[PDB]
Amino acid sequence: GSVQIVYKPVDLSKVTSKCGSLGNIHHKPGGGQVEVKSEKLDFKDRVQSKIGSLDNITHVPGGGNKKIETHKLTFR
Amino acid sequence: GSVQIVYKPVDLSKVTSKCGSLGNIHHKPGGGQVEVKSEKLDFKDRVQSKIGSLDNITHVPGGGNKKIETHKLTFR
Amino acid sequence: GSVQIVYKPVDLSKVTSKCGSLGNIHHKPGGGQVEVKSEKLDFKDRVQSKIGSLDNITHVPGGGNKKIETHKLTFR
Amino acid sequence: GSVQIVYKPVDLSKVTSKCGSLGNIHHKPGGGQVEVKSEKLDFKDRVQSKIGSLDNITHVPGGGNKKIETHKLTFR
Amino acid sequence: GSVQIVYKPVDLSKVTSKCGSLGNIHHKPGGGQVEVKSEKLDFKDRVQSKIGSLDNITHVPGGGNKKIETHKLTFR
Amino acid sequence: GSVQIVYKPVDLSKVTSKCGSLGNIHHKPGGGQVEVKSEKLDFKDRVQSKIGSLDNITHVPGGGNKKIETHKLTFR
Repeated sequence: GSVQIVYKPVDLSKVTSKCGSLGNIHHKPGGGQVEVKSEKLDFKDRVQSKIGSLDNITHVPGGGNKKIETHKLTFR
Repeated sequence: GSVQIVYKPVDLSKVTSKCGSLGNIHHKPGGGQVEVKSEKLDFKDRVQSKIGSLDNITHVPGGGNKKIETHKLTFR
Repeated sequence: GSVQIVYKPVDLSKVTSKCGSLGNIHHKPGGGQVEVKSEKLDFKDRVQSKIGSLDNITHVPGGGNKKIETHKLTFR
Repeated sequence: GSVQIVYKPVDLSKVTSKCGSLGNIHHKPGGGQVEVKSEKLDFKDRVQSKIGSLDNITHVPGGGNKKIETHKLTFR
Repeated sequence: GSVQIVYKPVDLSKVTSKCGSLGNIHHKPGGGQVEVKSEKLDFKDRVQSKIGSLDNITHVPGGGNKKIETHKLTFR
Repeated sequence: GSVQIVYKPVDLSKVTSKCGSLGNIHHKPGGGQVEVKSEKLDFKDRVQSKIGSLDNITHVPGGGNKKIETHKLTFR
């Protein structure tokens, strides 16, 4: 029972961007209000919980190009 | 029972962008109000919960080109 | 029962960005208010909890290009 | 030319109120937004101007009974 | 030319209030935003101007009964 | 030309209030934002100007009964 596997993914990929000018980007959040109320909590596995946030984010990258990959080979 | 596998994905892909000028991007959220009320919670697996957020996001990348891949080979 | 595996992923990938000028990026959050109320908590595994945050973030990288990979080979 | 004036206003007035209980009066304004734009202004007499307000008022008097009078006698 | 004036206003007035209990009066304004823009202003007499306010008022008097009067006699 | 004036205003006025209990009065303003912009100002008489306020007031008197009067007699 011969088994011969050749896993050979080739990639030649360029992810490019050209932006002449970034500027004059304002962000002025005018306040807010949040109220939460509970009694009990029982988190048991891999929970990623947020309770009552008032976040503000200004994210201005001059690039920002993402390239995600995932290779998963399994044998049994 | 001979088994011979050739996994050979080739890629030559370019993801490009050209933006002459980014500017004059305003963002002025005028407040808000949130109220939540509960009693009990029992999260058990891989939960990704948000309860009562008042988020604001300004996301101005000069690029922003995404390229996602996923290769998954399985044998039994 | 001969088993022969060749795991050989080749990559030639460039992730590039060109931004002429970054500037004049303002961020003026105007306050806020958060209130949370609970009784008990029992976190049991890999919890990543946030309760009652008032975050502000200004994230202005001149690059910001991400490239994530993940290789996972398993044999049994 | 005899002139005889008798100005004699009599008043016996009671302004009464009885409130058994005041309570549980909530007021939760959820934000807003106002924008005004002009060039010139020339106010010349007894002006009482408001331009661009975002007021909130909670006025809970336990009494609140008003009694206004005005007497004006003139001779020439 | 005899002139005889009798200005004699009599007042017996009671302004009363009875409140059994004041309580549980909440006030939670959730933010806001105001923007005004002008060039010139020329105020000349008795002006009472407000430009761009974001007021909040909680006014809870246990009494609050007002009684205003005004007497004005003039002769020529 | 005899002139005889009798200015005799009598007042017996009581302004009363009875409040059994004041309490549990909350006030939680959740932020805000104000922006004003002008060039010139020329105020000339009795001006009472406010420009760009973000006031908050909690005014809880146990009494609060006002009684204003004004007497003005003039002769020529």
